[PDB]
Amino acid sequence: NAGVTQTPKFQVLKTGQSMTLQCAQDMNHNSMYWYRQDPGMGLRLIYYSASEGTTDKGEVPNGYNVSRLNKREFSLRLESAAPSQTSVYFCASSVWTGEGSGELFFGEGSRLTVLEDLKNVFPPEVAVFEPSEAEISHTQKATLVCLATGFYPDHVELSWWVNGKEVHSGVCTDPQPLKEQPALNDSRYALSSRLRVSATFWQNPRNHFRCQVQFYGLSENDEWTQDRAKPVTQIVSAEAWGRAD
Amino acid sequence: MIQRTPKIQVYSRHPAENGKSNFLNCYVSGFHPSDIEVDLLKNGERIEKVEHSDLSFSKDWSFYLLYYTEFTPTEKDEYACRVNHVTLSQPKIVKWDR
Amino acid sequence: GQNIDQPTEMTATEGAIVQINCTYQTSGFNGLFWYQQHAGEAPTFLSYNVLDGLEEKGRFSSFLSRSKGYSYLLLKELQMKDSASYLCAVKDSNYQLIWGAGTKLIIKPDIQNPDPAVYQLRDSKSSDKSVCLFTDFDSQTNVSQSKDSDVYITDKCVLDMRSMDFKSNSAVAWSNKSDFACANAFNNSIIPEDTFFPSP
Amino acid sequence: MRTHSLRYFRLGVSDPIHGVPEFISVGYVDSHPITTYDSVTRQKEPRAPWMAENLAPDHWERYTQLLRGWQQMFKVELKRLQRHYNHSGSHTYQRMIGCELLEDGSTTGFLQYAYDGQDFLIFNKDTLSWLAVDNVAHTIKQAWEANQHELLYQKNWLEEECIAWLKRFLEYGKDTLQRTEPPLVRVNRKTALFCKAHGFYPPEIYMTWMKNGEEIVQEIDYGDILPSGDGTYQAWASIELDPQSSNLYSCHVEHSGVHMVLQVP
Ligand code: NA
Ligand code: NA
Repeated sequence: NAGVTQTPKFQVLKTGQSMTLQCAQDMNHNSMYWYRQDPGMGLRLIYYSASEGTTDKGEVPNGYNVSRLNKREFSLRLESAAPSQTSVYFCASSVWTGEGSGELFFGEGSRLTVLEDLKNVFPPEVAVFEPSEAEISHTQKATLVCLATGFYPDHVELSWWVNGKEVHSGVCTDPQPLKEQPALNDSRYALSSRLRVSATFWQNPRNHFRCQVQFYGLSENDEWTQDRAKPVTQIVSAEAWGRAD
Repeated sequence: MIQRTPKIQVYSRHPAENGKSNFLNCYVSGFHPSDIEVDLLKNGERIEKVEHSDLSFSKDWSFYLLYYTEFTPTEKDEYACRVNHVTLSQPKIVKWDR
Repeated sequence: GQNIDQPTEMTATEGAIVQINCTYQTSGFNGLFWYQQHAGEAPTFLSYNVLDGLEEKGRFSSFLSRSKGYSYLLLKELQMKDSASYLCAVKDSNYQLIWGAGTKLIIKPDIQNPDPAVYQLRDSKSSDKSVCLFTDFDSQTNVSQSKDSDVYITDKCVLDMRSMDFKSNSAVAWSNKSDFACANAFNNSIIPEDTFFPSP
Repeated sequence: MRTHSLRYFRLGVSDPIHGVPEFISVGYVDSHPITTYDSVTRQKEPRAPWMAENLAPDHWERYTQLLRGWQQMFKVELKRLQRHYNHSGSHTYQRMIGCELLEDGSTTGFLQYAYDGQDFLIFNKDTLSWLAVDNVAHTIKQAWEANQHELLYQKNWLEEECIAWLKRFLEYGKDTLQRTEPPLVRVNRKTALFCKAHGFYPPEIYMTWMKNGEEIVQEIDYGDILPSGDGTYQAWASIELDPQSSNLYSCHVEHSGVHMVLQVP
C-alpha cells in the first residue's frame, strides 16, 4: 500500500559521475514511466515500459537508460552525468497503457544537481531569532524566525521542533529559496521560516524551540580537495527557550 | 464448446482452359478454432510449392485462409484440396470440378 | 507540432472562484487530464474528460469542448490549501501524453483584522545578522526584493495558527550591515500608511 | 465514396500447441489486411504496401510497445474467464473493434468480445453499457461498467478517432481501395443455369435470377464471393430449370453503381 516508492530524494553529482534512481510500485501495475520536470515546461518522458519485459524511449532518452527489472521495479540510469541533467525526476505507473482513461500515479520525486566541480557545495548556516517584545505586547502573539543561509545546492528540509516534537501548525517556510546573489548561476541560497505561537506559550520558560535543517550534500566517495570542511549530508540546527516576562 | 467445421471451395483464378497457365485456389473459411492443415493435391499427390495468405478473421469470429498454386490445367490431371481440422476425424478431400 | 497551453500563474482570493484554462492542438484526441501538484510534491490525478461537457467532483469541476480544443478546471470556494500548481495533459492519437507547463495558483488569504507592523526580532548571540519581520498586513500588499545587495528580503508567506483559526502574512528582512535598520528595511516596498514601527 | 470500414481483431489462445502463437492481432481496411502482430514476432508490421509506405518507423515502434502490453492484458483476461467458466484445456478469446464510414456520410462503431468463438460481451456506445451473454460475462460487465470514464473513452474512440484513422488510411490506399474493376459475367448450363462473375473489385456485388420479371429468392442458390488471388473477386448464382415449361430467365448483377442483365434465350 506504499504506492510508488522512488529513491533517492536528493543527490548531488559531479559531471561524469554515474547514478541509478530506483523506482518500485506495489499496486500490481503494468506500465511504468520516468519523467523529468524542469522550470517553464511540461513534464518530458525519458523512457517508459508499457508492460513487464519491454521498454522504449520517450521524448528525451539521450544520456539515460532504463531497466524494467520485474513487474514492480523500473530503474533509471545516468551513466555519465551532465549539468543539463540537473532536474527533478519522477517515476510513475499506471494500471495498463493505451487504456485512454487510466491515470498516472507518481513517486515523490528525485532532485538531482550535476556540477562541474563540488567546490561550490555548502551546508547552511542556521540561526534562530527570538520574538520581538513589541510584537508580544501589541498582538499577544510571538513570531520566531529561522534563517538558513549560504547553502548550495537547494537540497534542504527545514523543520521546527517544540519540546522535542515536530510541529507544523503556526509554521510558514518560504516555498522557494532566495538567491543571495541573484545574478550568478551558482549563487548560494537563503531560506527563512517563521513559527508563531501565543504570547502565553512563548512566556513559559520551560518551552523549548528548535529549527533544524537537513542538508543533502556529499558522501564518503565524493572527492574533496578544498581547505574548508567537506560539505557532507548533515543536520544543522539552532534553538531557543521561552522567556518569562 | 461450439467448434465449426471448415467450408472448402476449390476453383481457378480465371475460367480454365487446358494448356493455359492459371492459378488453383483452395478457400477454407468459417472454421473455429484456428489450427488447420491444408494441402493442394495433383492426381492425389501433395503439391510442394503452395502459397497461402495469413490466417484471416471474420466478423462472426471464425477464420479463413486462401491456399493457391500456379498450374496449367490439362485433360488428364485431377486436382484436389485436402484439409484437416479438429472437427474432422479424417482429412476431407474436395476435388476441383469444372 | 503538438502544443498545450495554460497560463503560467493565477492569483485569486480565498473563498472566491477560479477557472484555469487549458487549450490544446494535438494529432488526435483520447482525453484530457488535470493533475494537482503541491510545491515540492508529486502530481496527483484530479480529473479526466473525453466527451463534451462539465463534470463535477467536490469543489472542483472540469469542462471540455473537443471542437474548441479547450478545457478548464473550475475551483469553487477557494481555500489556502488549493495553493498548488495545476497541470493539464492530453493523450494524442497514439496515447502519448502531452503535458502543459502548469499553472501556479496563488491564493490571497482574507485578513479580517489587518495590523501591519515591522518588528525587530532579538539578536542571536551566534549570528551577526539583524532581523526584521513585516507582518499582519492585508493580502493586497506586495513585498519587493531588496535594492541593496547586502540586504535580503524574502517574499510574503501565509501562516495559519490552527488553534486560534488565525492567518497572517509576513515577510522577513535581514542584513549584517551597520546602517541596516528595521525602519528602512522595507523602504523599497509599498507598505500600508498605517504600518506600526515600534521605537528602537 | 463507397462504404468503407476499419477494424482490429485480437485472438488469444490459452494452451496453444507447439509453435502456434498465444496472441495475434490483425487490422483490416474493408477486406484488406493492413497490420499484423503476434506473440512470436512481438512486432507490429505492415500487411499492405500503402501502409508501409505512409507510416514512419515511429508509428510501428510505438504500437509495437502498446501491442506487447495488450498481449499481456489479453492473457490475464483469458486466464480470468477460463477460471470463471471452470474450463480445462485450450480456449480462445477474441476482440473486434472498428468503425464504418457509410456512403451517405453516416458512421457506425462497434466493439465486442468472444469466448470460444461465440459472442461474449457487446458494447453499446449509445447507452454506454455492455451486453452480457451469460453470468461470466455479467461479472465482467459489472467491473467494466464501474469505470464510467473508460466507457466514455471508448465512445469517443469509436465515433471520432476510428473514423479519422479510416479516412487517413483510405487516402493512403486510395489507388487500391477506391478503384473499380467491373465484373465479367456469363451464363452456362450445368439442369441449372449458372450466372458467373469474375475479375471484379470491390468484392461487394449483388447477383440474382429473375423468372419472367419476378424474383425467386427461395429457389436461387447463391455462391460465395471468393478471392481470386490477384486482388479481384468472383461469385455465382444458380437457378433450376423447369423442364416442363419454358420461362424467361435473366441474371441481374449490380456492382458499384452499374446494373446489368443477361437475358437467356
Ligand atoms: Na539513452
Ligand atoms: Na482431425
